[PDB]
Amino acid sequence: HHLQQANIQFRTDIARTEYLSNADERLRWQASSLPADDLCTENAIMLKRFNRYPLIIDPSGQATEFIMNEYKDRKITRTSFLDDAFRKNLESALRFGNPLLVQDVESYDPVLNPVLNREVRRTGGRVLITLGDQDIDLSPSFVIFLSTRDPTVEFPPDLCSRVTFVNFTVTRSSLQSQCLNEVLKAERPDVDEKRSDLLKLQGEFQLRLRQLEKSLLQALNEVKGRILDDDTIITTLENLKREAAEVTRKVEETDIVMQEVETVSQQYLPLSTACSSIYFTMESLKQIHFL
Amino acid sequence: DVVVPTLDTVRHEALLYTWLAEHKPLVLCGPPGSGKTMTLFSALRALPDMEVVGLNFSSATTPELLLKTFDHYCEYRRTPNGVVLAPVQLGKWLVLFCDEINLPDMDKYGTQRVISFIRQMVEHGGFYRTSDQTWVKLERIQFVGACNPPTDPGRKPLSHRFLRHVPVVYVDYPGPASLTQIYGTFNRAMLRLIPSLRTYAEPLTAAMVEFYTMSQERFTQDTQPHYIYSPREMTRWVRGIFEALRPLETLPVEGLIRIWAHEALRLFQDRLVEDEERRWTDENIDTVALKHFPNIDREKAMSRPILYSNWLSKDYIPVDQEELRDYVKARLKVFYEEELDVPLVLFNEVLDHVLRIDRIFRQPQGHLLLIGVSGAGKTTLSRFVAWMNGLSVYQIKVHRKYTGEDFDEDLRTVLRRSGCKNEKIAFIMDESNVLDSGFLERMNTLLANGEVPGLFEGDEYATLMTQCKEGAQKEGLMLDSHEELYKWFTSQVIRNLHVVFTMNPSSEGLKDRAATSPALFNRCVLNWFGDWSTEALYQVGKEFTSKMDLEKPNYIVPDYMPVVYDKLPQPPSHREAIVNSCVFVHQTLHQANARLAKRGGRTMAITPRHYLDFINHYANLFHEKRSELE
Amino acid sequence: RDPKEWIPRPPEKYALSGHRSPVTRVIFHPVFSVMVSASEDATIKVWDYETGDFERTLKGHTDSVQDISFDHSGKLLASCSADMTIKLWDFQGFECIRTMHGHDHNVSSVAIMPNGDHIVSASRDKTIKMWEVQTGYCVKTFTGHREWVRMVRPNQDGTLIASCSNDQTVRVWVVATKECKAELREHEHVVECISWAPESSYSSISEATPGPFLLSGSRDKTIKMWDVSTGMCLMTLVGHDNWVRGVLFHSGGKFILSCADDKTLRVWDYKNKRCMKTLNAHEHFVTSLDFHKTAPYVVTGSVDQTVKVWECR
Amino acid sequence: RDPKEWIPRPPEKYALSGHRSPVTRVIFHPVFSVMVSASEDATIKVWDYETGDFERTLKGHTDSVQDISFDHSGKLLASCSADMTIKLWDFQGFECIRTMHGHDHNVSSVAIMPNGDHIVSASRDKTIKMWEVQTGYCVKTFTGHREWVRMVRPNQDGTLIASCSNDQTVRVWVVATKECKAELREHEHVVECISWAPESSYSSISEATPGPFLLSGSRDKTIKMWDVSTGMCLMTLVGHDNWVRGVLFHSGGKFILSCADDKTLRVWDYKNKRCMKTLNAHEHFVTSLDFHKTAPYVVTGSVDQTVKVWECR
Ligand SMILES: Nc1ncnc2c1ncn2[C@@H]1O[C@H](COP(=O)(O)OP(=O)(O)O)[C@@H](O)[C@H]1O
Ligand SMILES: Nc1ncnc2c1ncn2[C@@H]1O[C@H](COP(=O)(O)OP(=O)(O)O)[C@@H](O)[C@H]1O
Repeated sequence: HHLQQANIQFRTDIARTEYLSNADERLRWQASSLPADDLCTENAIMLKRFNRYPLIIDPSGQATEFIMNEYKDRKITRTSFLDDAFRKNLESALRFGNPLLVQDVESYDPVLNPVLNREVRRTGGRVLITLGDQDIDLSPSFVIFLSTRDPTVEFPPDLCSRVTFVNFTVTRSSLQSQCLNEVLKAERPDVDEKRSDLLKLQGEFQLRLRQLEKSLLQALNEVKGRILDDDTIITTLENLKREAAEVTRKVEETDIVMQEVETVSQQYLPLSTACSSIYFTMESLKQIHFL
Repeated sequence: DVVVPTLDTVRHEALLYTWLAEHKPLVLCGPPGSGKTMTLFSALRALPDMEVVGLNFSSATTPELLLKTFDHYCEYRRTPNGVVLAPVQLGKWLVLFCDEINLPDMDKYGTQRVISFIRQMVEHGGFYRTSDQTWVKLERIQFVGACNPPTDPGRKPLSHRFLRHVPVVYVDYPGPASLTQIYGTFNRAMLRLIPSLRTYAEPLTAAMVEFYTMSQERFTQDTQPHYIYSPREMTRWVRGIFEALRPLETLPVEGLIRIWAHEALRLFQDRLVEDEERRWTDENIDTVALKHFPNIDREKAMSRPILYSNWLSKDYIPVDQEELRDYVKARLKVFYEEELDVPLVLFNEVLDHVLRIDRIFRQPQGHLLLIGVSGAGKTTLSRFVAWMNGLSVYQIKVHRKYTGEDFDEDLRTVLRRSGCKNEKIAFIMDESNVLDSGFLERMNTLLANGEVPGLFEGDEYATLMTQCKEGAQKEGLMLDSHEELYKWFTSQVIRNLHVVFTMNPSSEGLKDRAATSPALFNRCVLNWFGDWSTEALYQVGKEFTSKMDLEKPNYIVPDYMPVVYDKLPQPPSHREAIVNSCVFVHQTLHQANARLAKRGGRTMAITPRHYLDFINHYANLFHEKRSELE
Repeated sequence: RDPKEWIPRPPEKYALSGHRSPVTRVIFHPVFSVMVSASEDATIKVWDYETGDFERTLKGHTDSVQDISFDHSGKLLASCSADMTIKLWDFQGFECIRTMHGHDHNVSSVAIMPNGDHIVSASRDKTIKMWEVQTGYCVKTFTGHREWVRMVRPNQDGTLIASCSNDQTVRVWVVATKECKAELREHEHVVECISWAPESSYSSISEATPGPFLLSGSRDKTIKMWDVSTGMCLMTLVGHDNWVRGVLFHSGGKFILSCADDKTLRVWDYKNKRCMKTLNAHEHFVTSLDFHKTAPYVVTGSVDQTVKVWECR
Repeated sequence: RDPKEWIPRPPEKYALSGHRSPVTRVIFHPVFSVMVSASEDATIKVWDYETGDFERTLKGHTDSVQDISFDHSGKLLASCSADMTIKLWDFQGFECIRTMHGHDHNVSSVAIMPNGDHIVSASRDKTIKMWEVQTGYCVKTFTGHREWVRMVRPNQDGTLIASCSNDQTVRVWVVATKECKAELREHEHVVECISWAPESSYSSISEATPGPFLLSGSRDKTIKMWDVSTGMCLMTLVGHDNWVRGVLFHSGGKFILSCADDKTLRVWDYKNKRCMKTLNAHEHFVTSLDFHKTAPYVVTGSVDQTVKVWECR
C-alpha cells in the first residue's frame, strides 16, 4: 500500500514465494522432506538466501530434517550448546570448511559472538578469525544454524541483532493437507498412493518441459549458421515433437489428478476443516490457565 | 584541589574541623556534586596528621570490603589487653571516607549489614574477627561519610541507633549568586593568555549561570534517572573551554561564543534521550548567547554542525563536516587493513558520535558510558577511535562458566598491562559481560578509585611490586617500599586506563543501575546514542543505493505523498521515493512490534543490523534479477 | 648550485600517473637515472625521473607491495607484500630471482645493508628476519618487539639497525650481537618512519644539541632526533598537522625533508626549531618521499595514485 | 627513441583470445596500462595489454555493442549497443551507473566530448542525440542526416562534433548551434570512420597541402582529408584493396595508421601520399585499431575473435 501510494510500480500478479525460488530448487526442497505449504517454502528461501546466520524456531522438528536432507552431500556435523565437545566441534568445522548445525540456542554461549558478527582478520589472502583464544583459518564454505525447539523463548537483544529469525509455525493449509493425506492413507489407500505417484509424475513432466525449454533455447542460441541448411536442427525439431507429445500426454494425468482430488475433496474436506479448528483451539487454549 | 572559598564553604570548613579534630564521625549529606567531598578534602588538608582512604559503596556492599581495606591499610597487632588494629603509618590517623552511606540495601527485616557493622565499631570501638572469633579493638581509625538525602529514589534512610553516634551536616548547591564569582575567578584566571576578551569574561560566567537554572528547571529526576546536574558540569565546562583556547592564541568574540556553545552541547545534550529536549537545549543556547552577547555575528559564531576536531590539525579548531567526513573515509581505508575488516557506513551523527568519543578519550581518567540498542555500532566506533588514538583494545572474551576468579585474572592482566608497562589500554566490555554482582562491584571500585582492594594477594602482590619497580626504573623514578609504589601504580592506572561501558536503554534497568552503581553515573560521561532515527536511515539508504541503477526520468510525483523522513526534497527522484519507502518499512515494523506486543504476543528486538540486512539484500536481489533478465 | 643548498620549490617538474592503487614507496636508482615505485596493486612501476615517462613494469607479487629496497650497487632489489612473501628481483634483466618464505603475517618492509650479502625484513608477526641473499634462507631472527613492526632500516656500515613499531617504541639493535642496543620510548603514538644520520650531518646535530644519530617520525605529529649512545630525545620538531609517513635527512646534512597525512611536504631547519618551507604535494596522504643523492630531485608517492617529481632549487 | 616516429612491427606482442564473436572496437586507457575491447557477444572485455592477461568482463548490454568510449579521467565508460540502450560504466567500480533509452534503432556510436558533462550518440535512425551524464536525460538532437550515421567523434576542444554517414557525407556541426557547418560530399562510397586531427598535425597537414582538420575513410578504398574551415578535400590516400574500416592519426601528428577489409594495416604519410608499410594483421576482416599516446603499442580488433597487440618501434 505504501508502494502504491508512492507511485512505485511492482509486479502485482507475482507470488512472493515464486519470485525468489526456482522450480528445480523447489523440487529439491520438496525432495528434502519439506512440506509443500507457502510458509515452509518461504522459510526454505530464508535459509537459502541468508546474510546473517539464522536462528530457526521449530516446535515440530521438521526443519532439522529439512536442513539435514538439504546439506547431505556437504557433511553437516550435528552438535548442541550444552554438549561438552562443542568448542572442538566448532573449531573442526571452521578448519575443515564443513557446514554445522547447532541445537539448543536457548543456552547460548557468548563465545560464538565473533563468528556470528563476522569480525574477520585478513592476513593478506589468508583469512583468520580469533575464536576464543585461537586464531583459526576460516574457510569460506562454513554456515551455522541455531536451532530452537520451544516456541515460547525470549531472547536478549545482543543475540537478536546478529541472527535472522526463521519460525516454522503451523499453518491451517499445511495442517489440512497433512490431515487429508493421513485420512486418505487410512480410508482410501489405493487412491492415496496413485495420487502421490501422479503428483510425482506431474512434477517430473514439468521438469522435462522446463528441460525442453532450456535445451532448445541454448541450442538455438548457438546455431552459428543457417537452421534450414543444418540437419541437426531437424533433430531439434524431432526433440520438439517428442516433448510436445509428452506435454500432450500430461493433460490425461491432469484429468485423473482432477478427478481424484475432487473425489477426496467432497469426501473429506469438512473433516480437515474440523482438524484445523480443533488444533487451533489446542494452540489458543494456553491463554486460559497457563499450564 | 583548587577551591575558592565562599560563605558556606568556610562555615562547613569550620564545622568539619570541629567534628574531625576529636576523631568523631561525621556524615556530609546533601545533593550529589554539591562539594561534600570538596569540603571534606579541604578539612583533611588542614591537619597533616590525617590520612584518607577512599571507599565507594554500592547497593551490594558488604563489610568484607572494609575488611580488605583494613588488610591493606592496617595491621593486626597482639597486645596484653586484646588484639588491636593499627595503621601501618605509625603516628598517623587513618580516616575511611565511604562515599555512598545511604546506598547499601535494606533487607526484608529492616536492617543493613554494613551500617550495623559501622555502628558496632563506633559504639563499642571494635569488631569481631571471624577467623577465630576475636574482639579486635581499633587503635587509630575514624570514619567519615557522604550520602544523598533519603528522599532520593535510589537512597534508603539510616537507623536511629547509627545516627545516635554520628552528626550530619547538610550541604546544598551553592546557588547562582555564589557560582557567579566561583567561576568568575576561574574565568579571570583563564582569560589571561588572551588579553582582549576579558571585557566579555564576566557576563560569560553569568551566561553559564542561567542555562544551568533551566537545567535545574525542566530536567528533573522524575523524567530520566540520569538527569542530575551538579557544579562538576561547570568545572567540566571551564576545563573544556580552557583546553580549547590553551594552544590557539588568536580568537575573536564569535569564536569564544562558538567554543562556549560547543562545550554546552557536549555537556548538556549528550545525556538527553529524545530530540525534543535536544531542540530545547539548542534553543536555550541560542537565546542565552543572544541575550548575553548582542551585536555579534550570529552566522559566524553559530552554525549547524559546530564540530571541533584535532585530527586534521594539531590545534583544537572548528572544522566543517565534509573535510572531516573525507578524512574519516581515508582513515577507515587505513583501519580496515590493521585491526578489523568490518565495513562501516557514515552519516552526520556518526561523525558527531566519534568526535564525542575522541573528546572524552583524550583526557586522562576518561570513562565512557554508551546508551544504545544492540547493533547500533557502539563498540565498532570505540574500536576505531581507540585505534586512531593509539590505544590497545581489550575485550574480556566471555565464555560459559565465567566466575569471579577469571574476571579477577583478566583485570589483573589489564592493570599490569596499563599501569606497569605504561601502555594505553581501552578496556571494552558489554552489559552481557556482566554476570555476577562482584563484576559490577569491582568495576565500580575501579571506575571510582582507580584501585581494587584485595585484587593482588600473596605471590602476585610481590610480583606486582617487582614489576612496578622495574617499570619505575625503566621510566626513571627511583621508587621503594610498597605504599608509594602502589601510589605510583594507581596514578599510572588513572592516567592510562580508559573504560567504556555500553548498555541498552531500559525503563527499569537504567533505574536499577543508577542505584546499584554510582560510579557509572558519577565518574563516567554518558552518551545517549539511542536508536537510529529516520534521518540516519535515509542517509544510509541513499548512500548505499547510489551505486546501482534506479532512476526513472519519467517519474510521476504522487499527490498522496506518504512522508516519514522530514526534509524530503521536492521534486524527489525515484531513489528518494524508494529510500523514503525503505524508511517507512523500518518504521512500520517498529509500529508492528508494538501492535504484536499489545495483542499479547512476545516481541523480538528490532535493530539497525536488521536494516543493514534489509538494504544489503536490496542490492543482492537487484543485481541478480537484472543479470537474470539480461 | 652546490649540493648544500638544494631546496624543493613549487610547482612540480613532473606528475606521473598510472597506478591502480595507492603508491606506498618510491626510491631512486643510485647509478643510472632510474626511479622506481611500488603500490598496493601488486606491481612495481619503473620510471625515468629525468625525462618523466614510463619505462617498465614488474608483476610478480599477488598482494599489496608494501616496501621495496635497493643495495649499494643498484643491480639488486627486494620487495615485500601481504602474501607472506619476499620477492628478490634483479635490475639488469628485470626478473624475479628468488621468493623467500617464512613470515607469519604481512612483511611490511625490507632493506639491504651496503655490504650487500644479506637482507633484513620487518613484518607483522613481531619478528625481524635476517636472510641470506645467496641462499634465500632466514639466517638470523631479531625478536623482542611487542607489536607490529612498521619499518626497519640499517645504519651506514651494517652494524646497527633500527625498527619503529606499533608498540610506540623505537628499538635500535646491533647486527652482530642480536641485542636491542637502545629502546627509545617517548613517543605516544605509533612510530611510522625512521631515518639515519649521514656523515656530514654528524657535526650539525652536535651544533643543534660522536653519535650515532637517528631520526624518527611517528603518528603523534612530531619528528624526533635520537642519539643511540645517550638514549634521550635530542630534539622534537612539531608543525606537521597529521600522521607523519616519511622522514628523511637532507644530503646537505642541514634540512629535514618530511611528509605527513596533511597533504604537505615540509622542509625543516632543526637549528631554528621550525619548518622553513611547506609545499602542497598531493590531494591525499603523502605516503613516501625520497631525495636524490646527487641530482636536484625529490619524489613523492601518495594515496591518490600520482607520483610527483620536484626539481630542487 | 621518442614517441614521434613509432610504427608497429610484426609479429604481434600479444594475441588475446576468448571472445565468442567479432571484435568491433578497441581503445586504450588514457592513464592506466589496461585496454578495453568490445565484441558482438554483448561482452565488454577488459584486458591488460602489458602482460597479455585477461582481467574482467562487463555484461550489461543485452545486444551487440558497437563503440566504447572512455573519458580523460578514466573513471566513466560509455558503451553503445543495438538494444536501444546506452550504458554508463563506473570503471573504478566495474558496474553500470545508468542506462539510456530514446534511440529507435542500432546505436552505432558513442563518445564523450572533453568537457566531461555529456555524451554523443550516432545511430541508425538518421539522427544524433545528446545525453546528460549525471542526471540521465536526453537533451539535444542533431537532425539532417539521411542515411545510417556510422560513427561520430567530437573535436579536442569540445566545440565541434563531426559525423560520417552512409549517404557519402561528412557532416561537421557545432555542439549547441545545431547547424551543419560542413557537409562534405566528395567520397564515392559510405564513409565508415573519421579521426579528428591533433594539434601537432595542424602544422603538418598545413605544409602537406590554422586548422581545424579532419580525416575520413570510406568503402571506396580511399581515405580523404578535409579542412573544416574551408570545406573541401585537400588530400586522398588510395592503395587499400577493400573497405577502410578504421583510420587513425599518429599521436605525434605525422603518420596515419589505417586498417582496411583486405587484411591490411597500412601506415600513410601525407608528405609522400603513399603507403610505406602494410601489415598482414589477422586472418579476416579488421574492424578497429588504436594507438597509445605515450606507450609504443598498437591494439587491433578484428572479426576473427582475436585482438592483437603490436609493439611500436
Ligand atoms: N567554591 C568552589 N571552588 C572550587 N570548586 C568548586 C566550588 N564549588 C563547587 N566546586 C566544584 O564542584 C564539584 C563538586 O564535586 P565533588 O565534590 O567531587 O562531588 P561529590 O562531593 O558528590 O563527590 C567539585 O569538582 C568542585 O570542583
Ligand atoms: N554504521 C554502521 N555501518 C556499518 N556497519 C555497522 C554500523 N553499525 C553497526 N554495524 C554492524 O554491527 C556489527 C557490530 O555491532 P555492535 O557494534 O557490536 O553493536 P553493539 O555495540 O550495540 O552491540 C558489525 O558487524 C557491523 O557490521
